[PDB]
Amino acid sequence: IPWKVPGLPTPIENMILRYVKAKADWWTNTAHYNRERIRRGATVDKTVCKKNLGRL
Amino acid sequence: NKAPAEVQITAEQLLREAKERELELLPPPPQQ
Amino acid sequence: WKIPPCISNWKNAKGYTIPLDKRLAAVHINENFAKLAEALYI
Amino acid sequence: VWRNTEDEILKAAVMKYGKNQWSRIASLLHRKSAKQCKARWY
Amino acid sequence: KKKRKNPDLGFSDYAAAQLRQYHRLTKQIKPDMETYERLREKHGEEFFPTSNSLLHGTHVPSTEEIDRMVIDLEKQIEKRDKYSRRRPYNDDADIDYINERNAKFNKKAERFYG
RNA sequence: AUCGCUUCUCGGCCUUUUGGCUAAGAUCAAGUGUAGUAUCUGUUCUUAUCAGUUUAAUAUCUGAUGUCCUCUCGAGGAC
Repeated sequence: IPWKVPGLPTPIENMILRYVKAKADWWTNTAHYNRERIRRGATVDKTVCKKNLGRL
Repeated sequence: NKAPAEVQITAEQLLREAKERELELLPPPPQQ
Repeated sequence: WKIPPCISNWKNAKGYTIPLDKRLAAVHINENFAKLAEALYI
Repeated sequence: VWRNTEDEILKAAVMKYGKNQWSRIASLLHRKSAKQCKARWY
Repeated sequence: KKKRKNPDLGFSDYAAAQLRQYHRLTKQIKPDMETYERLREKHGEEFFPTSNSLLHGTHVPSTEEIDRMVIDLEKQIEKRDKYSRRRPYNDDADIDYINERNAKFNKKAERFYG
């Protein structure tokens, strides 16, 4: 969703955009990593299979 | 008897009924 | 420096009513579609 | 079909719960599923 | 005859309101030059101490004095108690608020989403 | 004009108020037969006698609603 709050000082908006990009990088790098593990066969954990299908 | 009603049951009426159902505020701790 | 409050569409922790309007607020078309579609009709 | 009582419940339900909890709202209503409530809203 | 006015503005810092209040209270006070001269002829040069200059252990106050400051305390306390003027419980307008916390949250939302 | 008290009105605070996270955390919602009573609900009633039917009495039901002139069911009169 395109997120835009009506009157919110810019320094705050830049802080938030910066930190959401931090968490997004972390989230999708974890998705890449777990997908390689699942593809080649290393983990059988059953919460990672479902978490990863939802991420992708 | 199915027949067109008179005024209506518009939402604000529901919100006002629920707000006036105000029983969860309850009675004050009794002074003794 | 005043900070607007957040009204989320997912969390309503305290169960509060907010009117539809304030709940709500918080497209391009190229010009080559015309040339394609009319070339097809012709 | 849809009856004015029901969609007047739906306006208030959306006003309270938010625009993303369709299963809650669907539970407020007898004989409606969350798919139909969401459709009627949109 | 005399004339002046002072308009209210933004609370900008707590310091501004504090200062206004001090101005008012200061203007009120009226000092007795009698007691001043009486206190003066006893101590003389001690009257005019720099930050670092002079020293006498403690000045012990007659109770009657202490009552003055206590009374002013109670007055300022009351005046401060009245800081927020409440708007009377008006049911006349449409109610889309479940409780008073919700009613006030809806009011804050009204002031930020026009 | 000034001081104080009271009444109403308005502005400003009103953060003093939306416990954190994930795979929106996940998921989903399946019954009588007969009549009949009562209660709600909706509704419907000035028109003038009299005859009858009827009924404890009403009611209901049925049946018509003084002649002559005349002017506009209406009116002044010979009656």
